[PDB]
Amino acid sequence: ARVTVQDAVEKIGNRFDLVLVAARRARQMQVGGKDPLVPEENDKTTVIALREIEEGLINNQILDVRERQEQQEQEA
Amino acid sequence: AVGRMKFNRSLLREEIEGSGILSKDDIIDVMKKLIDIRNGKGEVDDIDHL
Amino acid sequence: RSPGVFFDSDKGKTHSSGKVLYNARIIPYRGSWLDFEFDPKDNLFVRID
Amino acid sequence: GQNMRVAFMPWNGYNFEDSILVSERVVQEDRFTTIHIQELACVSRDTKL
Amino acid sequence: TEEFDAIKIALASPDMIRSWSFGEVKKPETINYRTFKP
Amino acid sequence: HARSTGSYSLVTQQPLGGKAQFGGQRFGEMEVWALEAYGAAYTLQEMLTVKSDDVNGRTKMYKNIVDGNHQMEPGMPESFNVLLKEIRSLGINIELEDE
Amino acid sequence: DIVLNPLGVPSRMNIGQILETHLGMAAKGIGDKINAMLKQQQEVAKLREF
Amino acid sequence: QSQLKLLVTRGKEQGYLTYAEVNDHLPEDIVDSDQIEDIIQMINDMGIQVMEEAPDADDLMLAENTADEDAAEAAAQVLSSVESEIGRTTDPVRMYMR
Amino acid sequence: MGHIELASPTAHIWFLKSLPSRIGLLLDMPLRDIERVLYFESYVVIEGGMTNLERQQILTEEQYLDALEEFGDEFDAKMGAEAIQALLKSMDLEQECEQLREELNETNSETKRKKLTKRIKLLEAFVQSGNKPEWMILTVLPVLPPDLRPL
Amino acid sequence: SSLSILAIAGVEPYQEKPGEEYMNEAQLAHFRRILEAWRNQLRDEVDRTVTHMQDEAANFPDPVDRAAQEEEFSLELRNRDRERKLIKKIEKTLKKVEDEDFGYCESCGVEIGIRRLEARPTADLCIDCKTLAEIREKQMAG
Amino acid sequence: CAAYNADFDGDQMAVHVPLTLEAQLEARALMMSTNNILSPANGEPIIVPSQDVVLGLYYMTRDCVNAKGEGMVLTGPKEAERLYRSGLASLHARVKVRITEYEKDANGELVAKTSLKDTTVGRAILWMIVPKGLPYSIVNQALGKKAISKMLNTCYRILGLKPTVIFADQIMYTGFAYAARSGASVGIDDMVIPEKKHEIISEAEAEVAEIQEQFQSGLVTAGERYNKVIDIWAAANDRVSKAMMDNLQTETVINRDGQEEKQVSFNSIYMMADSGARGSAAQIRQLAGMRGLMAKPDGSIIETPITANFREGLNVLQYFISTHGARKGLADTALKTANSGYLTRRLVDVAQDLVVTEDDCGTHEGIMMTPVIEGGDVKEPLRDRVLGRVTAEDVLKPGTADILVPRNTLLHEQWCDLLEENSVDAVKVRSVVSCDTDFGVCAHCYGRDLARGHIINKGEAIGVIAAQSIGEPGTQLTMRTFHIGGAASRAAAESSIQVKNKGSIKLSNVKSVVNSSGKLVITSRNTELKLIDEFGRTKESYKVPYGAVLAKGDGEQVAGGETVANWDPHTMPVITEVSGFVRFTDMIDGQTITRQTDELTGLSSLVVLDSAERTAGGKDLRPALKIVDAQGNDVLIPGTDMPAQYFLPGKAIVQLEDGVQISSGDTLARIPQESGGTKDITGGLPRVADLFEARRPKEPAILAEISGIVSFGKETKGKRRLVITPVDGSDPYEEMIPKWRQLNVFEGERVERGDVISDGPEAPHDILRLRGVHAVTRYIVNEVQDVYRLQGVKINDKHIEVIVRQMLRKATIVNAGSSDFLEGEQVEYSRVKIANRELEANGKVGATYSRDLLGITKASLATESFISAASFQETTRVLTEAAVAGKRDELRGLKENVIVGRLIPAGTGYAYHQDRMRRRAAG
Ligand SMILES: C[C@H](CCC(=O)NCCC[N+](C)(C)C[C@H](O)CS(=O)(=O)O)[C@H]1CC[C@H]2[C@@H]3[C@H](O)C[C@@H]4C[C@H](O)CC[C@]4(C)[C@H]3C[C@H](O)[C@]12C
Ligand SMILES: Nc1nc2c(ncn2[C@@H]2O[C@H](COP(=O)(O)OP(=O)(O)O)[C@@H](OP(=O)(O)OP(=O)(O)O)[C@H]2O)c(=O)[nH]1
Ligand SMILES: Nc1nc2c(ncn2[C@@H]2O[C@H](COP(=O)(O)OP(=O)(O)O)[C@@H](OP(=O)(O)OP(=O)(O)O)[C@H]2O)c(=O)[nH]1
Ligand SMILES: [Mg+2]
Ligand SMILES: [Zn+2]
Ligand SMILES: [Zn+2]
Repeated sequence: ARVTVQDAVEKIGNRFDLVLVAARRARQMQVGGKDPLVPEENDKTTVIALREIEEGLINNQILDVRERQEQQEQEA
Repeated sequence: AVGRMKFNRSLLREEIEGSGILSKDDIIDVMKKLIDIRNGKGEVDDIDHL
Repeated sequence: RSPGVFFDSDKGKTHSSGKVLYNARIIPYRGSWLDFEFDPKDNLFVRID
Repeated sequence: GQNMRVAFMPWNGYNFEDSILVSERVVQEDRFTTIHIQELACVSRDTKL
Repeated sequence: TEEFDAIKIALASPDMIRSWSFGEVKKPETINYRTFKP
Repeated sequence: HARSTGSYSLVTQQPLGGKAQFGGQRFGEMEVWALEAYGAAYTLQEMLTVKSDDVNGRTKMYKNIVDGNHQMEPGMPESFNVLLKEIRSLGINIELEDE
Repeated sequence: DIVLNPLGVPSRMNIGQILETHLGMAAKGIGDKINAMLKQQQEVAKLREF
Repeated sequence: QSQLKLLVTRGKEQGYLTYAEVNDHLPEDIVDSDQIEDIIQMINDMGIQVMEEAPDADDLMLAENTADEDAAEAAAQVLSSVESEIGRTTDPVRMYMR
Repeated sequence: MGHIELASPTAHIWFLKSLPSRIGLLLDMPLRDIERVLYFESYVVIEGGMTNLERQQILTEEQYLDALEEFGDEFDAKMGAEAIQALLKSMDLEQECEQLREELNETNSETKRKKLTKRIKLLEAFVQSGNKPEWMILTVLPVLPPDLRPL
Repeated sequence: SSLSILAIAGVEPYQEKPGEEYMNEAQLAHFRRILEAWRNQLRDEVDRTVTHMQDEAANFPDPVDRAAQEEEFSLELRNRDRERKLIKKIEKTLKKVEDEDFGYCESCGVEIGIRRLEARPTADLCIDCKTLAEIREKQMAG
Repeated sequence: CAAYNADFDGDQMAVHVPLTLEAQLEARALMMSTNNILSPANGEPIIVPSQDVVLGLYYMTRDCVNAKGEGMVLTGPKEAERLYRSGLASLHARVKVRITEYEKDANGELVAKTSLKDTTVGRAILWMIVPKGLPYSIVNQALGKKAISKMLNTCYRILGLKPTVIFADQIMYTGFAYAARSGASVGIDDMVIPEKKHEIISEAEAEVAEIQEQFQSGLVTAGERYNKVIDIWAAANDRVSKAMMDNLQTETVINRDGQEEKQVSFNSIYMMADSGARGSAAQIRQLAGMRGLMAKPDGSIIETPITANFREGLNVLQYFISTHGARKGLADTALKTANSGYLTRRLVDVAQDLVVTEDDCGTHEGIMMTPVIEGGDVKEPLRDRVLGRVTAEDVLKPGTADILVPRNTLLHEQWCDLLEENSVDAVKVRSVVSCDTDFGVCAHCYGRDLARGHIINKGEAIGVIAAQSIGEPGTQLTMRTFHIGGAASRAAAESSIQVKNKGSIKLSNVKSVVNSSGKLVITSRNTELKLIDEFGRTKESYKVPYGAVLAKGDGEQVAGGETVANWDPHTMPVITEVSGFVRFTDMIDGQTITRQTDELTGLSSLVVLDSAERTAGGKDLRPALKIVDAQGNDVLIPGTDMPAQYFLPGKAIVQLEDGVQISSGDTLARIPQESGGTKDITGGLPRVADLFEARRPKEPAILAEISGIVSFGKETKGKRRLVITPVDGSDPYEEMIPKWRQLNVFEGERVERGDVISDGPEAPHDILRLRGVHAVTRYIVNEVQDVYRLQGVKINDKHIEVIVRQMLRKATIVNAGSSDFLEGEQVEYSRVKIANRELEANGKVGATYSRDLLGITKASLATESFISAASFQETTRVLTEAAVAGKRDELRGLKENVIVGRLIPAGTGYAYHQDRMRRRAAG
């Protein structure tokens, strides 16, 4: 999705907190705590996070739930 | 000498070279020409003429 | 501008009722200036430079 | 300068705007190659060290 | 580095001016001109 | 002309402009407004501080780039610190308050 | 050698360059014709006449 | 009535005030080299800054007229000062000289 | 930063020459008067007791001379920025504000009433901000760090 | 010739009859027609002009052709301003004709020639008063 | 390049590198080239083909009388292209082709319709590219600059971004390719001197000779000669231009099989003109025609023209004059741009801080948007004005209780299409100005219109967006102020009305009084006359003055071009409501009137002299026209007790003297008033700045403050008094007025508040004070927008609206209760304290406020935080005041945060600051 992020804004309509969510995810991807959920095409993590947003797998709520999941798992 | 030449040419006198300092008859002619243009028998000069 | 005698008008602006007020300025190469100018009331005023 | 053979026509938008298209033939003949003589200066001062 | 907000402006009192300053500059000289130490 | 990193000025710790010295273009007020027209706050923020006047921020960001991390640490622009010092040089107390 | 954009002529009211192109093409045509008559080395007379 | 009450009006009634005016309208005293500086700066908080010989164009003189504030003590200041003819000898040279 | 101990209290230019001269309006003293005071041409009576002179009255050279000769003691007057600072320190903001409120309760004239109100607001704002007027006159002068005025 | 002010209308030069009084119904109708035609043409020309200005205006990337495209417009607008100034003069002349006070000099009661009115139908003064006023004008102006 | 205003003649560009990951994302999402194709000013695309492309496509689509393969039938576009590339057919030749277009008929389904269309080869080859959703019609035509732009626009509206982008790229590539294949150039002989140039020139010269001969005769002073010559030259110039263009356009007299025909010529220069790639008629004029008259320095037009063309050669004099004109223009250009910069900067200073803070304020107020139906037609239709605005309330069909648009809905294109299917005229739309939320605006009141398609997203900085949109244009606008005074589309005349279209006649704001013949003579000053069309809509609108006899009244159908009203302009009749004899009151001869009386038919020319012309005894005597009956007693106006005593103003020519039974509606006395009847058009750049600085205009028109019977006052002191006495409220409102003011209402009349009393221009301040907010905002919007459209620069009203909101930032309190009773205070603080009072038990009191309107400069000067004000105001002053005040700056704004180098509160950083707000005053 390195042409037009129009569909990601159609998923999240703020068009501003969209970029913030994508930044949190793409920094969680760069610092290799996690791995990309999409088959990489030798892309960098920017368009990877955008592609992950557009398919509905990640948003703010899914990010928070999975984050608290990993937190409570690592607590044990 | 240039200043005097321009002064005498402005008042339409045949004489080209004068004594540099302002002779007073000249001044009188000056007020005559000023009141002439004030009457309208002449054009005013433009600060831009070569 | 060359030294000598110049007759300026400075028209239009002069009181926004016309009153085209003329003035002759006598400028030497080096030295103080002479000015003969008008007024709305047609009075001839002298100014030292 | 120099006189070149020009043709007025649009050639696949490489002269889109006032830009100019030119043939390898001009560079090959070295007719628009300029010589520039630049000056450089190295000055050796004496510091207190 | 603090995370700040609200920048306040007021007349400086003489005791605050003394407060910021670390020392008094009594002589106008700048540098020793021979050895350029201050 | 291109410049990555180079020499800075004495009083205003901005990068020198020109050809003899590496250069270093200049983001003007109009460009600031342009970025403001977008919701582009982080690019403006970096351009204004980490890229020009913040010494600690700029060195830390250099190291971050070398390490392959992309984060930021804006700090206080040096021009603003100079401003405070110049106003405080007058009889005017300007303090950064806290809550 | 050079391909110049035509859309620059009519709105840029410099039409002299077009006449320049024509007359210059004509001059090179003359030059070519002389080159041809010299490469065959016709005769002094014929170059002289032309 | 004075020689400045007719000026201050013009200043904002005709937009500007040419140098010629502020020159001849002065009283007799404080002509000292550039004593005008203070009255020009006060007149500047009303909108004047006329050019060499009073040109004109330029519909822009009211932004700067608004950019010079209501608080017009100056008016009072100038009035008092130019209505007493106490020599405004600011330059310390003159006062020490006396 | 550094600082300099000034021997003679000096006035802060900004609070004098700025179009609204805040020392002047705080002290209700015209600008020309304060100017004449600082440059040492005339005195001002700082608390002139049970005498024939007010507290913000200017005295000329030989009027002050004839007065001192006549009134040797119980008579405090001075010259210069230190005089201005002294009279500034002694003025009671709060009590004078209360006087102004009593005037407002008693005074009925349109333009005078407005002016009164303006002064009242001014003093109120000043005493709310917590700045004491005497600070407008500088005693210690800070000096900018060297690196910002480099050599 | 289709270039004057009588040409604009389909009218031909008048011809004062032997014992014809000066201002009669027919002459007044004639001049009213002339002025109305003149006006309506000028207004339609202004409409053309404005449409042209509205169509052309664009943002040019070259500073030496923005001036080119804004140096013919300045002249056009000059002509339009002048004609706008003349539309008020035509309106006033239509008011004098409608009020039946047309054809005489405003300075002196003398009547203005018919041929002069067919020359410049907006004429307000006789040639003599016109000349004297023109002198006074140029003198108070220049 | 069009977006950058860039040209390839050595212009340079800078390239910056976004470093952080968030910056990379910010660049890719909001700033990416492909995301911003729509202009922020209007909704239309920016990236349209520029010049070479359009030439290529134009060449491709044009049709020709005769070529190769006339009347061939091709099975599809691919075969067309195969035919062209083999050289068996010309790129343009009229042909029958089978084409399958797709249609969005269902809920987003594509339905293939496949049939035979009559088109060109070229048009089919171009149709190859077109994406599925577009109707063929699009390409079937000439395909010029306009058409191509409309093509892109429709592509965007139907399919969406991704396809529009791909289709634009395709258009570029194909256009370049086929432009190269066309091989269009420009030769010296391509610009043809019209055959009849010298003819018109000789005619004009003979006419000037006649005018010189008629000058020497002494029928014209020098001025008439100069003006007349210049005018004859102008006419000769435009005619010569038109003759050249006529020669040029349609000169290809190409032959079909047998006899011949004539057609749209293929002259390369002409195609460059007509396609809209470069050149306009005027430049073609200057190449092939006479380059008209030129102006000397002083602005005066030199009598002798050039008459030469660049194809031919000019001489010394002509070139010299052209130098005058050229250099004057070139020198003016620089200054013009450098002052437009100032306008844009002082327009950004006022609005910078405005940001979308709330989602929905919940206001019911809004502005009534109509189709601006200026007289004859719809100068600008509704759909353009209302597209992308939220609705304030439900709009009802032409039949009550049939809601077709639920409360606040965003009106996109399809809603507008539906809105067109009905015939609703007026729609309340929520406006930014009336938005209720303090410290910003609400998403809904603003609406969608942006580079993207959707409703505004919370957080975006709308203030600087609007300032930028209003500042970028303003360079097309001619620098120096001009005047036109044309008003082309007038009312045909000033007397009679002429209905253009056959519709029902419907009156607004009137009370007629039937006369003896039975005509509805209107006695209302504010009367308008609209026209409803076949299907219930307002087609025509006319303005009928006081006293105008009517012919056909209300309801009856008027056929096309019927004169429905008639009146003499410079004549205000006084109209009687009841019948009987006119009785003379206070009309003494010598004291107040001058006896000019006629014979049998009863004419007079009585002049009611004012105090100056009135003798010493007739100072207070108001001469009147008594309405008496046959018996004597004052007959009262119907329903009211007032005996109509018409105080006849100066020069009231009373025709009907005492002794003429007046019918109910006969004119009492004709009063001639030569009021100026033309609306001089004004324009250019400085007028805009002047409109934005809200400068009270020249001799201003006056309004009425309260209602009630008006009256005169102290006679002839240098301003006659007008006393508005309220029927119910207290009487005592006296307003002095200069004598030169013309009055529209009679003394013994009951006016309403805020009707016009004198003619001329109204000062926006009065508009706000009397009429209120929506009226001033509408006035400003319309007045500026007229200037901007005069040059053809399109701007959406919302930006002007935000600015106007910034101008109304301040109010002044007249009541009491918690404030200082006179302080200019922002309307937000007053509105919050009013909310406090009204929610709390106590009123306090109060407090009633009135809005004030400030010009953008002062409004900018009214900033709260002192770091901004020091950033652009006299720093010393603001710093000194803030130092004495001990003022505390929370910074809260954009420019402050810029200066301190922290996150702007707009856009991507709004969340950050919103977070901090929750962290403050929290745990
Ligand atoms: C020498 C020359 C005058 C030549 C002249 O006067 N020829 C007169 C020739 C007259 N004749 C021979 C032709 C006969 C008459 O014309 C007969 S008739 O009346 O015309 O019938 C004058 C005219 C302009 C003068 C210079 C300027 O001021 C600037 C400057 C002023 C300084 O203070 C001194 C130096 C400068 C450089 C001057 C030098 C010198 O002073 C100049 C060149
Ligand atoms: N502006 C423009 N774009 C074109 C054009 N032609 C193709 N594209 C699109 O650009 C994108 C580039 O894709 P590729 O570069 O070929 O695929 P790749 O990265 O794996 O090598 C494609 O969509 P995409 O990036 O995969 O879209 P998405 O799925 O990422 O949202 C393609 O559809 C064109 O002419 N103009
Ligand atoms: N096209 C056209 N315009 C006319 C004609 N006659 C008069 N005008 C314009 O009407 C204006 C009014 O002219 P007047 O002041 O009445 O002088 P006038 O008696 O000689 O007509 C003039 O503006 P102005 O400022 O005096 O002109 P100028 O000084 O700029 O040259 C003039 O340009 C005409 O026949 N044709
Ligand atoms: Mg360029
Ligand atoms: Zn006469
Ligand atoms: Zn809202």
